[PDB]
Amino acid sequence: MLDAFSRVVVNSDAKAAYVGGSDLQALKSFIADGNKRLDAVNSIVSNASCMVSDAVSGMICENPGLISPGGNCYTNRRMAACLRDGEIILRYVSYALLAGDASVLEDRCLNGLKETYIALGVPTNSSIRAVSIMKAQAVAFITNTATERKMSFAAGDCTSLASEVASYFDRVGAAIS
Amino acid sequence: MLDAFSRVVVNSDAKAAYVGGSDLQALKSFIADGNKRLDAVNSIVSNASCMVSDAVSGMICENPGLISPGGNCYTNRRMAACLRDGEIILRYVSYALLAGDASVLEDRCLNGLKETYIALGVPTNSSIRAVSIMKAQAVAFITNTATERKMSFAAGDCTSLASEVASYFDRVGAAIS
Amino acid sequence: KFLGTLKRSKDPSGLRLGFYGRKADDFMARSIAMQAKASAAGSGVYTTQCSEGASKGMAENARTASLAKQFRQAQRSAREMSFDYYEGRKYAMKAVGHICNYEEKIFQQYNKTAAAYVMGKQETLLSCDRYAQPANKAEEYIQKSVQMQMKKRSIPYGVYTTSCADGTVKGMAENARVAKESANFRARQMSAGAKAAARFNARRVANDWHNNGCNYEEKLTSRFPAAASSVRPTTNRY
Amino acid sequence: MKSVITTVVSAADAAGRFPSNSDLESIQGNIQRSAARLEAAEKLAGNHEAVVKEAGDACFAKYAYLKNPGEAGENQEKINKCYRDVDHYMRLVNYCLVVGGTGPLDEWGIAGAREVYRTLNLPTSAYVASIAYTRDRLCVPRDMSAQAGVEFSAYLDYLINALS
Amino acid sequence: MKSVITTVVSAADAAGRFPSNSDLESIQGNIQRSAARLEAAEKLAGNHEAVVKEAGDACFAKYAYLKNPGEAGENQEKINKCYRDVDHYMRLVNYCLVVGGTGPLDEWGIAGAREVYRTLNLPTSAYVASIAYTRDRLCVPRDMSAQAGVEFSAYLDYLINALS
Amino acid sequence: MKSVITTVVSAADAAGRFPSNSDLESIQGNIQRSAARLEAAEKLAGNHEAVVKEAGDACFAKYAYLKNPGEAGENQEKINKCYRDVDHYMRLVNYCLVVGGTGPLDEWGIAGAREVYRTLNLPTSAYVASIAYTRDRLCVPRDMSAQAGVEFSAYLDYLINALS
Amino acid sequence: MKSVITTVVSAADAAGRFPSNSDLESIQGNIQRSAARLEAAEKLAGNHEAVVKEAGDACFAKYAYLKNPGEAGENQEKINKCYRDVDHYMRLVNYCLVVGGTGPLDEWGIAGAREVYRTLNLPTSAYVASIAYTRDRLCVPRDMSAQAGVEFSAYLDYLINALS
Ligand SMILES: *[C@@H](C)[C@H]1/C(=C/C2=NC(=C\c3[nH]c(C[C@H]4NC(=O)C(/C=C/[C@H](Cc5c(/C=C6N=C(/C=C7\NC(=O)[C@H](C)[C@H]7CC)C(C)=C\6CCC(=O)O)[nH]c(C[C@H]6NC(=O)C(C=C)=C6C)c5C)C(=O)O)=C4C)c(C)c3CCC(=O)O)/C(CCC(=O)O)=C2C)NC(=O)[C@@H]1C
Ligand SMILES: *C(C)[C@H]1/C(=C/C2=NC(=C\c3[nH]c(C[C@H]4NC(=O)C(C=C)=C4C)c(C)c3CCC(=O)O)/C(CCC(=O)O)=C2C)NC(=O)[C@@H]1C
Ligand SMILES: *[C@@H](C)C1=C(C)C(=O)N[C@H]1Cc1[nH]c(/C=C2\N=C(C[C@H]3NC(=O)C(CC)=C3C)C(C)=C2CCC(=O)O)c(CCC(=O)O)c1C
Ligand SMILES: *[C@@H](C)[C@H]1/C(=C/C2=NC(=C\c3[nH]c(C[C@H]4NC(=O)C(C=C)=C4C)c(C)c3CCC(=O)O)/C(CCC(=O)O)=C2C)NC(=O)[C@@H]1C
Ligand SMILES: *[C@@H](C)[C@H]1/C(=C/C2=NC(=C\c3[nH]c(C[C@H]4NC(=O)C(C=C)=C4C)c(C)c3CCC(=O)O)/C(CCC(=O)O)=C2C)NC(=O)[C@@H]1C
Ligand SMILES: *[C@H](C)[C@H]1/C(=C/C2=NC(=C\c3[nH]c(C[C@H]4NC(=O)C(C=C)=C4C)c(C)c3CCC(=O)O)/C(CCC(=O)O)=C2C)NC(=O)[C@@H]1C
Ligand SMILES: *[C@H](C)[C@H]1/C(=C/C2=NC(=C\c3[nH]c(C[C@H]4NC(=O)C(C=C)=C4C)c(C)c3CCC(=O)O)/C(CCC(=O)O)=C2C)NC(=O)[C@@H]1C
Ligand SMILES: C=CC1=C(C)[C@@H](Cc2[nH]c(/C=C3N=C(/C=C4/NC(=O)[C@H](C)[C@H]4CC)C(C)=C\3CCC(=O)O)c(CCC(=O)O)c2C)NC1=O
Ligand SMILES: C=CC1=C(C)[C@@H](Cc2[nH]c(/C=C3N=C(/C=C4/NC(=O)[C@H](C)[C@H]4CC)C(C)=C\3CCC(=O)O)c(CCC(=O)O)c2C)NC1=O
Ligand SMILES: C=CC1=C(C)[C@@H](Cc2[nH]c(/C=C3N=C(/C=C4\NC(=O)[C@H](C)[C@H]4CC)C(C)=C\3CCC(=O)O)c(CCC(=O)O)c2C)NC1=O
Ligand SMILES: C=CC1=C(C)[C@@H](Cc2[nH]c(/C=C3N=C(/C=C4\NC(=O)[C@H](C)[C@H]4CC)C(C)=C\3CCC(=O)O)c(CCC(=O)O)c2C)NC1=O
Ligand SMILES: C=CC1=C(C)[C@@H](Cc2[nH]c(/C=C3N=C(/C=C4\NC(=O)[C@H](C)[C@H]4CC)C(C)=C\3CCC(=O)O)c(CCC(=O)O)c2C)NC1=O
Ligand SMILES: C=CC1=C(C)[C@@H](Cc2[nH]c(/C=C3N=C(/C=C4\NC(=O)[C@H](C)[C@H]4CC)C(C)=C\3CCC(=O)O)c(CCC(=O)O)c2C)NC1=O
Repeated sequence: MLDAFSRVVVNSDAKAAYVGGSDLQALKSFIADGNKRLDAVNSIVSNASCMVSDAVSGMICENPGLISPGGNCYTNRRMAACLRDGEIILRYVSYALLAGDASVLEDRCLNGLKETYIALGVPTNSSIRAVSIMKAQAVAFITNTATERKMSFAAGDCTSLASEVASYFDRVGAAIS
Repeated sequence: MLDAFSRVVVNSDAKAAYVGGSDLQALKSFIADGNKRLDAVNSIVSNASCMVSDAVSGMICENPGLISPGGNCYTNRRMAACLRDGEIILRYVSYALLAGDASVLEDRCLNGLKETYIALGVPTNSSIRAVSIMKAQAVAFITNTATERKMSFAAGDCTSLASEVASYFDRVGAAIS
Repeated sequence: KFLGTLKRSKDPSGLRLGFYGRKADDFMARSIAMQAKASAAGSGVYTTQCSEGASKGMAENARTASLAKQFRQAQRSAREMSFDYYEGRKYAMKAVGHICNYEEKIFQQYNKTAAAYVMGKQETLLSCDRYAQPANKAEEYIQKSVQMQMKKRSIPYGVYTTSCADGTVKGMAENARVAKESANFRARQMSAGAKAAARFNARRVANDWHNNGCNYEEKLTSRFPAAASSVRPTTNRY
Repeated sequence: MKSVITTVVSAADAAGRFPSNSDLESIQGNIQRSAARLEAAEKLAGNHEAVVKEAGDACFAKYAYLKNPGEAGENQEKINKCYRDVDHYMRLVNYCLVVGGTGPLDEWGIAGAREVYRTLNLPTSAYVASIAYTRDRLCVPRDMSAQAGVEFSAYLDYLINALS
Repeated sequence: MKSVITTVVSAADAAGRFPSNSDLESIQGNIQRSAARLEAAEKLAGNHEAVVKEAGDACFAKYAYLKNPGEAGENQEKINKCYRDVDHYMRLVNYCLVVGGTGPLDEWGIAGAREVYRTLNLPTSAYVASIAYTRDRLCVPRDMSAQAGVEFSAYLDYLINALS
Repeated sequence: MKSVITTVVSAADAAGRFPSNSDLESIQGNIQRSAARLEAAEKLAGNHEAVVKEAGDACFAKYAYLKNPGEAGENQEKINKCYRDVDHYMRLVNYCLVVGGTGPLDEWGIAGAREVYRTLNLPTSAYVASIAYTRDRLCVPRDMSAQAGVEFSAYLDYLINALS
Repeated sequence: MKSVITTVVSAADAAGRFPSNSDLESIQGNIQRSAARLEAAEKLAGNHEAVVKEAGDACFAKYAYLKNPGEAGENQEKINKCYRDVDHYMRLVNYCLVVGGTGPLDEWGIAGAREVYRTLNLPTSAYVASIAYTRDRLCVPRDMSAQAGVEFSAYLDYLINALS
């Protein structure tokens, strides 16, 4: 719904101000690293079938108290929702790396999540432990410090997008609590 | 639904064949004329609101028998429908210049359209006579042969694009008669 | 004057009536579907009418296309839940006909009951476009062009606005696809006594609820009643 | 908003699928055009009070009947509040000139503009002909580039095709 | 088809509107990318046959259990049927690199892959073993160009990511 | 819970009518059948690890590709991860024999089952590759008879049809 | 109908699934039922007009108000028309007795019972007394068994409660 182009607009809308020449020369900084933004999305979406399976098997070996009967990923049906819950959390944060704004997440999934998990009993500490693998997989994928596959491109800056995807993966915990 | 690019891949699987180099020169004809055609689709949509303000008013300054009491376009409950039955045409021809193939016209509006109109009592002799004007609107808008309208782009010819817009205004005429 | 419990711009949904009213809202919503499914399997036989799946992998994921739709219509913004709370008092009050005072105060207070009586009566009266069918090509293209302008509610500005997302996981769409073409084969005939319980009350859904005037389109339901129940002008934003 | 970002990531949202090479071919056009297509957006906001001064009078230069008794512009505050509505249709264009789309023009300008104008006895042709005057004000020297004016002439004509 | 010039000409259908000035920035970005991807599609159209057999050995060099009775790779007609579907799966991304996106694979390939490999008991882990061995034969010499192998190795692991 | 008890009273619950005389013969259908369907359970109430040990890596005997670096069963708690899923299976068919039907597998074992080994890249026929090693072991000597060997092949044949 | 077969094959039709063992358990008790229950199908064929003649005139004896003007029995054609409806009734309570379930009581007996006696001004209280001279007659002295007598009044004043 909203982007990094339409964040400068909706901020300048509140002052009733026109968009000038020096407020939006930081908008062509987004175009100066524009092919860095598009060389670093294909590392995440082409590994996103491994990454949901690396995460839902990742978090369970530290807390195997909820694969126990009476837990919260015990049943194969209960695990099937967890392969459907966490699949769309990395699908929504792949949009916000493209959009340049962390408000794709705020209104497609985060609204209504926090009063369903108090009704569907989901523990909050185990959920951010699953997302904390994925923020470490994403910083390992958009630069070339990965496990097995190296997405070899023409190299240069990679860390200004790496703190940005760290700034999109942290706020899953901001409304899981 | 379909375009110029996926038209040749259905002709591949007549025989389960491939697209190579000399099978791509039908699609090298479309990737070369790329700044002509995008300068011929904004020329239509910039003044289509006057193209419906000329055509059905050109339908009555050629034959004023539809504003007769007992006609088909008599009241504004019937006149505003006639300003809608022509208005959705100029959407659908404009995608056909974009997609490189008449497909979206055939899928959405001209299957059973003459079977639809004769149960509404629609006189079909005024129908082609309205959109035969529209065949000549587009060849005099992608060229600069208008009276006062001068959307002057860069130099070069667009008369083979004038050949193909009338190849998206003929299929409506074999579907409403 | 503040520093207590009152906010200056919080996020409600409107419509709240306390904490002790949502239990009375949702239990009387469930009593509507208790009375609405008393005519599908009301004899004692699950008919050709329910059919929650087609094959083995088409049954159990039709539940997850029903409570994700409960969640998709729960994260609506503060306008569009203020919107249908005032529209449940308009649309579902045009469902009873006889304006009786007992079910006047209930339906204009309990909006989940108001959004289930208009949805319950549209499956008792077989008057959706899951139960309707054409016979003419003139009946065909008028029916599917009202369904084309029913997508103007879902995408009103050139963006899809996520309330017809039809699937969250990476293959849920093609499981949602074949269930639609099976349901017009499941509701293909329904009886020999059907196509007149699916046709004559289709001219009793549109012409008395929505268009009180406009006798041309009242006379087109008499021509073609396939578009008379594929119209869906109950504002569900779909 | 109807940016080029939003119409390709909400279509994937309506199938529940990941971004693709379809969606990444969209963004390369927003790299290629934005070194020309948002370069008039400095110069619509360099001078606008010298430009809507040529758009505020040209309503009343060709519609002198509005400055009469019994009509809209009776006293001079209806000659002075009438200029901010034509200023607000120029802040919405350079908002649209940077986002890559007709997002704010459709959703803040033409959203609900059918009903406020006819209720207040305000004609839409007074709005349209004042800023269709600012479509015969285009050239390549001292305005923007030759392939940057057509990215600006299409947003004025988006208002004229939709207010009509 | 799920191409980008097929997407936005259906996004403008359902609201009843013209091609706007956002969707035809994407069509310029197709010409930005088709200057370096369909020049990587005649190369796999140059070899329909050399690059199916190396994938055809890569499902058998590690899975030597198929030649047991009652399994997939029974006799040589069942191993020449093994080749002809990865002949299809490189015919399928032949079409993806000349249309523009993930068009035919969502239609023809992956729709129904959940139940053609569960009812016929065809082992889907041997499907991704073949095409990943096609994926690492791209190089800076000896192949397509350095911005031409980005798009060949974008739909190749997408088909891996679908079945996974 | 699908049984001969809940489903015949949910048939009375759908109509909104009373408990009917059609129900009382179907509960007589498990007055009589609980001399063998309640007498096949206790053969594996005292046989839990003797079943799953020699049958469990009989899967691994017939499949010599589940042991590699980059594959599933590299180390032994992942072999115990393979083993405990077979421990859940005959645990759940103990509950099927004592309720009335295939209900406690229809919720707790087979619902949402087919995709979650596919995303975990496990061969779903390799679960079937040890239950058919266990289906032939019914016998009227050494166990309960062949009128009770139709209710241990009323729930171990539905499980191999669930992964089909 | 609504038989015990046509209940359990409808609930497996209600999801589109195979008939599992609980559906096969649901008619095994008919072997323990239709060796005894279907013995009650002869006693109303042996009294076609014998038991309707001595029961129906006693309804005219305790409700002797049908000889007034405005009533049914003002002449001789309503004498027979009361009797032959019970000849339809005792066939159809036998017709649920020969199919098991509640089908022919609901397919041809009660579905519309609210409307066919109020416009016709016929009392439903007389239908309670129509079976109350038949419900109090089920004696295993001088008749056959109570094994085919646990269901017979439990159909017959269940027909009263359907009309009540
Ligand atoms: C306007 C009224 C005109 C009119 C129209 C017609 N409608 C027709 C059919 C029809 N109507 C409806 C709509 C219904 N749905 C619905 O929710 C509802 C209203 C609701 C209540 C709430 C409710 C109660 C309430 C009471 N229970 C009481 C009983 C007792 N209290 C005691 O002290 C003891 C314990 C006992 C007394 C012995 C009681 C006094 C209540 C309050 C009533 C009052 O104050 O007036 N209880 C419960 C709990 C259980 N009841 C129940 O129904 C359920 C399950 C749902 C439970 C658990 C609830 C929930 C309610 O829901 O009942 C109405 C009216 C629908 C769906 C139909 C179609 C089906 C049908 O046939 O009914 C008709 C007939 C024609 C037709 O088309 O069928 C007409 C003509 N009727 C008029 O006459 C008016 C002019
Ligand atoms: C009759 C003269 C009325 C009246 C009618 C209007 N309806 C408008 C839009 C509209 N109407 C319907 C229902 C109607 N259309 C159909 O095709 C059929 C069945 C064949 C019926 C019953 C719908 C679903 C819509 C929305 C369609 C859309 O907006 O795209 C309308 C506005 C025109 C328009 O927007 O298309 C009018 C004027 N209004 C009246 O004042 C009288 C009483
Ligand atoms: C027809 C719609 C019905 C009436 C009337 C009724 O009372 N019950 C319906 C018939 C019926 N269908 C099934 C099987 C399933 N029902 C499913 C949907 C449920 N699952 C849900 O999560 C929700 C939302 C609360 C509902 C309604 C599904 C899914 C199935 C398939 C089985 C499964 O995997 O869950 C049944 C159950 C009994 C049986 O033997 O099938 C009934 C009575
Ligand atoms: C899928 C195989 C990807 C891939 C993913 C990466 N995982 C990374 C870290 C990481 N992974 C796990 C899960 C794994 N470790 C375990 O101990 C268990 C079981 C208990 C499992 C399933 C965990 C717990 C972690 C630690 C989180 C962290 O990083 O702090 C990772 C980053 C570091 C690394 O490379 O190992 C990546 C990239 N790697 C691949 O190459 C494929 C494509
Ligand atoms: C015939 C129909 C016309 C005509 C067309 C020509 N247009 C030419 C170039 C051109 N068009 C555009 C705008 C278009 N491209 C986009 O990316 C977008 C959207 C963002 C649009 C609307 C641009 C930017 C260009 C410049 C490309 C360039 O030349 O560098 C053109 C020159 C190309 C050629 O000769 O093949 C022609 C002929 N010209 C005419 O005289 C009539 C009126
Ligand atoms: C060995 C013969 C198998 C095999 C087994 C693996 N299963 C793995 C994960 C897994 N399995 C199940 C099903 C089972 N567990 C339950 O709790 C229940 C119901 C109560 C059932 C039926 C589930 C739910 C899971 C997910 C939990 C998890 O991931 O631990 C698995 C991967 C584990 C990991 O990587 O951490 C393996 C290796 N795999 C094989 O190759 C054969 C067929
Ligand atoms: C006698 C003890 C009753 C009574 C019987 C009468 N019924 C009359 C008409 C009538 N009744 C039915 C329904 C009934 N007949 C059936 O054959 C079956 C089941 C298969 C049922 C439930 C119908 C459909 C009709 C009209 C058709 C016809 O009988 O030709 C009737 C004559 C009324 C009249 O026509 O004036 C009588 C006397 N009425 C009584 O007062 C007691 C309760
Ligand atoms: C789209 C069309 C398309 C093709 C025609 C083939 C290209 C290709 N790959 C190999 C095959 C090979 N080529 C190499 C040599 C290479 N040189 C190196 O220094 C690197 C390690 C590697 C690629 C840069 C090796 C080591 C193999 C065999 C191993 C393997 O295929 O994984 C061969 C046969 C021998 C050769 O010519 O190298 C061919 C023709 N792959 C394709 O995708
Ligand atoms: C439901 C309860 C149930 C059990 C507790 C086990 C009983 C059982 N059967 C076998 C295993 C065996 N028992 C036999 C001998 C047999 N002689 C015959 O006439 C038959 C063909 C067959 C017994 C049915 C053979 C040949 C095997 C090995 C192969 C097989 O499973 O049939 C084994 C392992 C080795 C052994 O002790 O024999 C066990 C524990 N199986 C069950 O199904
Ligand atoms: C006799 C009572 C009776 C019913 C009403 C239905 C109830 C019902 N509807 C749907 C499924 C559906 N039901 C509708 C119908 C509607 N959605 C709306 O918003 C409209 C108000 C309304 C009529 C147009 C639609 C559009 C679907 C598709 C998915 C969905 O939106 O729920 C399903 C899932 C499986 C199926 O398709 O059958 C069920 C059980 N079944 C019954 O036995
Ligand atoms: C559903 C989407 C849709 C289409 C596919 C097209 C096609 C189409 N046109 C009309 C319907 C019509 N179209 C016209 C227009 C004309 N009749 C004439 O005599 C002239 C030749 C021409 C004037 C330009 C008229 C007058 C009606 C019928 C309106 C009425 O009679 O009240 C209808 C039926 C009702 C309606 O929806 O308007 C349809 C489906 N228009 C649409 O709205
Ligand atoms: C997003 C964009 C945006 C706008 C366009 C305006 C839209 C707008 N204009 C007016 C209100 C008005 N707008 C005009 C404007 C004009 N009359 C003319 O003849 C000229 C063509 C033109 C300016 C030169 C006038 C005269 C009024 C006052 C109407 C009245 O009071 O009767 C009002 C109501 C407020 C009021 O009446 O005081 C609103 C919401 N606001 C916005 O936020
Ligand atoms: C144009 C669309 C199209 C496809 C997408 C594929 C998909 C596909 N494959 C097969 C059928 C098959 N596909 C394979 C292929 C393989 N098995 C393996 O282990 C290898 C990984 C791989 C080849 C390298 C085999 C062996 C069969 C035959 C299986 C059987 O007959 O049981 C069939 C059934 C018809 C048939 O071929 O008999 C279909 C539709 N084929 C198509 O025609």
